[PDB]
Amino acid sequence: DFHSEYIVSASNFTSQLSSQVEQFLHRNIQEYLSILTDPDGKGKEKIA
Amino acid sequence: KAASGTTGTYQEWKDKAQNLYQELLTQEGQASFQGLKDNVFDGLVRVT
Amino acid sequence: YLINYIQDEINTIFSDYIPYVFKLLKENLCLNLHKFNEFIQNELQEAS
Repeated sequence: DFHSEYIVSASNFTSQLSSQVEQFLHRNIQEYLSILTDPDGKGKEKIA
Repeated sequence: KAASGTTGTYQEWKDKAQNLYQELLTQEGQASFQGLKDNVFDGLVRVT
Repeated sequence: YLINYIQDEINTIFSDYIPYVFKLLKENLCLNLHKFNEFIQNELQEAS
């Protein structure tokens, strides 16, 4: 009984915590797209 | 005077930076090199 | 041609295949945990 009780919680927390990696990967994908995009403009305002 | 001159020069050179960004995008697209290959192949045929 | 092809392939793979691999890992983890629970239940029954 203790083993089953531990297994259910372990699986639930594994599934829940493991899903956070995908969100961080999506943020990294956004950063990758941003770098693929060329910057422009805002530098002049900052230097002024 | 020094600050004014520096800002002027930076703003002047900001444009060519964006032109180079466009050229870099074209290069990543690999659309400006095949012509050089064709030219060198033609020269090779002529020399041969 | 193949340079641009591989560039596009990597750009697609980073944003598409990586989350799927993470999901595969998560699913395998949960499945193995549940199978572990089943096997330990059987072994404990036999021991009892």
